[PDB]
Formats: sequence, C-alpha cells, structure tokens
Amino acid sequence: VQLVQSGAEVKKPGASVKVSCKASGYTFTGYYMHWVRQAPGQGLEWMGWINPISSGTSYAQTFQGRVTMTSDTSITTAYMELSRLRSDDTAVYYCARAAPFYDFWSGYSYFDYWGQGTLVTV
Amino acid sequence: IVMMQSPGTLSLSPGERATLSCRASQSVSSSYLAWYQQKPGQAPRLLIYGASSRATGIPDRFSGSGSGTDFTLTISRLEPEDFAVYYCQQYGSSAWTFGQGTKV
Repeated sequence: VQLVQSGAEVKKPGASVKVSCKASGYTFTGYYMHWVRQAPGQGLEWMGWINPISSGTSYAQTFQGRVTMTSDTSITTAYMELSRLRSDDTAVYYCARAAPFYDFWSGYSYFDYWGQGTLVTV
Repeated sequence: IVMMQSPGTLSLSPGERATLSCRASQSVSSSYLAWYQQKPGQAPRLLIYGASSRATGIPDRFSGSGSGTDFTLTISRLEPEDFAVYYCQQYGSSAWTFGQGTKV
C-alpha cells in the first residue's frame, strides 16, 4: 500500500489549494480516504473523508464550508481542495487510508496508511 | 471529546522501558482507541489499534492497553528510532480526534 501526495504549495490568503493523493497497492474504492492537517508545532487534526465508490464525503465542522473533497477512480487519486485560505492554514496535509464504516472489525476508527505530507504555506 | 496525553515530554535511556498515557474526557471503546508514531520529517504511522492490537510491521516491543478513559502505550525496550512523537487517537460521533502528542 502506497499513498503519494503532490509537492509543496505556496499560496496567498484568499487563494485555494488542491492537494492530490495517488493511491496504489490496494482496491481504491474499498477504503475511505481521509485528510489530516498538521500545523507547525501542532498535533494532528482530522479534516474529513471521501468514499471513492460514491464520492460521498463528511467534513469536520472546522473545515466544513471551506474544504471540498473529490476523487477519480480511473487514476486512483483523491483530492482535497481548501478554499479561502488563511494564514493559519499553513500546515502539512496528509492523506490517510481507513476502512469504510461497514467494516466489521472497526477498521474505520483508525488510519492504517499515510502518505508523505504535503506542505502548504499561506 | 478531548484526548489528554501525558507527560508532554518523556525522557529516558535507550534499552529502558517507557509508558505513555492517554486520558479521555469521556469513555472510549477499546476498538476506537489507536496510537501513532511520528518520526522527525516523517508522516505518522499506526502502531496500535483497538487499544492493544499491533499494526502490521510493528515490533512486539510495542504494546497497548486500557479501557474507558485510561489508555497506555508501552515500549518495553527503547531503540534510537523510538525517540519520536506519539499520538493517541479516538473515534466517535462520526469524528476522529487526536491527542496533543508526547515526545519521547
């Protein structure tokens, strides 16, 4: 299982950033793709997830209304677009894999695979 | 929910044992408690899930335990690679919450 994210981005306040995450080594649509933010000197914050099979999403209240998650199964890639960027959106953004909610053994409760973080500076 | 890790910083010799604590503001099912290890310059990786179950590729030097509002991560023998930041994570109410992390 590999998760490969896009390179670092530098944006201005009010701009939007779209971070990609290319998945391989597993059935793409069999897992949820989560995004987790890590601001410098801070801990990990969950942003939301997308379910590639349905393109269904759920967002953390913190980012709801600013973050849009999409995916394209033909290239097994997930995307996270964070709009109206603020200076405090400077962070390393990770994509992470977790089981879907129908997983019997609660594999959805945790993130078993992470990509290399993508740094976005605002 | 609030996830509280302690101590913020832990320091001891290689070859020794370390215990990392994580406390919850409310009861957490063991199935919903996980631990991660984030080395300097690297993404977080899963160590423990379901409170006590090791993730694939994780040495048996790592173990987890606990229930309710009190969980721990134990490193029976610390190696140079183990001196990283560890996080506890909870799932519930359709949300994923991380602790502030502790540095070993």
